[PDB]
Amino acid sequence: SGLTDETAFSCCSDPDPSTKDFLLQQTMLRIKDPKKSLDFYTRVLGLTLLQKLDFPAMKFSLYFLAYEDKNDIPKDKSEKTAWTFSRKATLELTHNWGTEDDETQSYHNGNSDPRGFGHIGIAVPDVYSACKRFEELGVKFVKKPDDGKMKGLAFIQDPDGYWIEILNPNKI
Amino acid sequence: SGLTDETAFSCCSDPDPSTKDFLLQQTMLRIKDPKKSLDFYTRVLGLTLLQKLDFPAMKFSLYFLAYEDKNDIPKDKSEKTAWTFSRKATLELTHNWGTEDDETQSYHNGNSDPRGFGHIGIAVPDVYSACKRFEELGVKFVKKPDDGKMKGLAFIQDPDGYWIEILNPNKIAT
Ligand SMILES: C#Cc1cccc(N(O)C(=O)CC[C@H](NC(=O)CC[C@H](N)C(=O)O)C(=O)NCC(=O)O)c1
Ligand SMILES: C#Cc1cccc(N(O)C(=O)CC[C@H](NC(=O)CC[C@H](N)C(=O)O)C(=O)NCC(=O)O)c1
Ligand SMILES: [Zn+2]
Ligand SMILES: [Zn+2]
Repeated sequence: SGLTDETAFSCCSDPDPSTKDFLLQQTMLRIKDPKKSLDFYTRVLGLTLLQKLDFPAMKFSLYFLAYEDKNDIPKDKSEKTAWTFSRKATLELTHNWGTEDDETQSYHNGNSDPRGFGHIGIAVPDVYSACKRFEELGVKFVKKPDDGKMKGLAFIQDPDGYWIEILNPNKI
Repeated sequence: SGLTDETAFSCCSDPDPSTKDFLLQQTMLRIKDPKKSLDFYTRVLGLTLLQKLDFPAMKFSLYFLAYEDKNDIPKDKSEKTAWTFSRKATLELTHNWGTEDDETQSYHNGNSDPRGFGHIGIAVPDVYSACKRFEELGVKFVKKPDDGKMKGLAFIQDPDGYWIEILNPNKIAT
C-alpha cells in the first residue's frame, strides 16, 4: 500500500519541549573479535576510538568509536566518559569475552532471516574513489556502486559481516 | 579475559587522509508499521522527520528522522535530499509495503538468538524524568532505570520491539 506523504507527515508531532535536548548518541553492534573490528573501523573507515570500557564482573567490553579528532578526547577517565557519552553519532561495539575463541559463534547482521536491523551508513565525498580504495584494501563487498538497483551507493561488510552503506549526500 | 588496553589501542590506526570528512550518517531499521513508528519517534522521542522516500517499483518507503529543527529542512527536493543525507546521526526506517497487514510478520530486534544489533541510544538530561514521561505516555519498557544490572540507564521499545537506550552522560550508570 505505502503511505502518502500527507499521511506520513500527519503522523509527525512537533517535539515536546522536554525532548529538545535529546540527542542520538549511539548505535550498538555486537562484535566477535575487537582486534579485527578496531582495525577495520579505524584503518579502513577512519573512525577514532573514543573509549574502551571493561566490565570484568559481567565479562564484556565496550568500544565507542566516532568521527572525532583524537586530540579532543579528555585524558582523565571521568572527564573522558562524560565527553564520550555526550558525542553525537558514536558507534558502540560490544565484545562479549571469549567469542573470538569460539569457532561455533557468530553474530547475525539482520539482512537475512530473521531480518530487522539493516546497516549503518557513511557519508563520503566520493563513493567511487572510496570503494576503489576499499577494493585495494581487500574489503568485502555486498554491493559495488554500480551493481544492484540503486546506482552510486555501496554496501561493504565489517569483520562480523554487518552491512555498511557508502553514500554521497550530494548525488542522490 | 578480554583485551588489554595495550592490545586494543595497538589495533587502532590513525585515520587515512582519504577518510577526511567521512561522517556516520545513518542507522537503518526495518519497520512493520510506519504509522506507529513515526508517531513513536516524533511524539515520544522528539525526533523530526527530515524526508520521506518512496520506491513504488520495489514497494518500500524510507523515513529519515533526526534531532533537527523542522525549519532547517530545505523545501526544494534536491536541496532537501542533500541536506538530509549530510546530517549526522539520522535514523532510517525502512517500510516494506504490506507488512502492517500481515499478522504473522514481525522483525527481529537482535537481542535474542540470533543476536547482532543491540540498540540505538538517546542521551538525555535526566533519565528518570524522561522515563516517567515515557511511562505516562504508555511506552513499553525492557528495563526501567533502576532495574537490571546497570542502574540509571533504561531500555524502552519502539513499535517493532527494537531496544532504545536512555542514558545521561553526566550521570553514568552504576
Ligand atoms: C545514496 C543514497 C541513498 C538514497 C536513498 C536511500 C539510501 N539508503 O541509505 C538506503 O539504505 C537505500 C538502500 C536500499 N534499501 C532497500 O532496498 C530497503 C528495502 C529492502 N527490501 C529491505 O528490506 O532491505 C537497498 O538496500 N538497495 C540495494 C540496491 O540498490 O541494490 C541511500
Ligand atoms: C549511561 C550509560 C552507559 C554506560 C555504559 C554503557 C552504556 N551502554 O550504552 C550500554 O550499552 C550498556 C548496556 C548493557 N550492555 C551490555 O550488558 C552488553 C553485553 C551484553 N551481554 C550483550 O550482549 O548485549 C546492558 O544491556 N545492560 C542492561 C542492564 O543494565 O540490565 C551506557
Ligand atoms: Zn549502548
Ligand atoms: Zn540506508
